[PDB]
Order: sequence, then C-alpha cells, then structure tokens
Amino acid sequence: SGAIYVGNYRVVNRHLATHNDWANLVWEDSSRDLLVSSTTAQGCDTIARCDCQTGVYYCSSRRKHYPVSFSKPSLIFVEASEYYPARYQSHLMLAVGHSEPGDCGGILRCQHGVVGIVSTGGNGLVGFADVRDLLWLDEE
Ligand SMILES: NC(=O)C[C@@H]1CCCN(c2ncnc3ccccc23)C1
Ligand SMILES: [Zn+2]
Repeated sequence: SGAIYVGNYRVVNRHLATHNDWANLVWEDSSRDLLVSSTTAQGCDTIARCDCQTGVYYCSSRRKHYPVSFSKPSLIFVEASEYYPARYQSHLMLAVGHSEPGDCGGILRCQHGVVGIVSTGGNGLVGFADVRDLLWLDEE
C-alpha cells in the first residue's frame, strides 16, 4: 500500500483505490494503474519534473529503501493478475528489485522529488507507474 500526497491530491494505484477515493475522484486511468482523489489536508510530497533514470524506491516487504536504475516510461507487457488481464500497461518503468503485490504504492524518488509508485513486479523485477508527466498535480 502507499500513496503520494501532493497539494490537495492523493495518488494511489487504481487497483488499491478505496470507496472514499472513488467518491472523491479527480482522475483515473486503468492502462496506467493510476487513480487520483481529492484531499481535505495539503500534502508534503513534491513531484519530480525531469528525465532521471536513477533513484531510490521503498520496498515494504523488506522495510528498506533501495537505490535503482530504471527504464524510461514505456508500454510494457504485464502478467495476468487478479487485478488486471495480461495486458499492456503504459507509462511503466522497470528496474531490478525485489517486489511482492503488497509493495505497490511504495514511492520511487530522485534528486528532484517523487517520480512514481510501485505498480508491477515479479522475478527480481519491479515496475513503477510514472507520474512526472502529470503536470496538473502541481496546481489547482
Ligand atoms: N499494475 C498491475 O498490473 C497490478 C499488479 C497486480 C498484482 C500484483 N502486481 C505486482 N506488483 C508488484 N510487485 C509484484 C511482485 C510479484 C508479483 C506481482 C507484483 C501488480
Ligand atoms: Zn530527477
């Protein structure tokens, strides 16, 4: 589990969104595994606006933050899950790293701020849903 709290937005994996998230929905995109809901309190996270390919992510199944090199956001194949049919997830970045399903929501960050959240993984791969192109998270 995990979320990004930026301004009056809460960014979570769409597959982990709560009823309160759907009842206060701002935007959602199944192809990206992302959902954004509105919050009453202002958040402290800042979004990175960059093309970094190195950063650090949080892995809840190890209680550890790991430095990783990651690919550029792309259209990748993801295995069938009870959350998604096997399919093409967009804006996804891959790195070598431990992941379990519960780890989704962990933040990946670089020197500029939050880059994305754990979204996929398996066999020593971890995938991250990028949020750096969502410029509207910084306003309104
Ligand atoms: N965006 C998606 O397709 C959601 C899937 C749902 C099922 C779990 N998926 C995984 N995520 C992270 N780490 C993992 C480690 C081992 C196995 C699976 C995963 C993410
Ligand atoms: Zn950066």
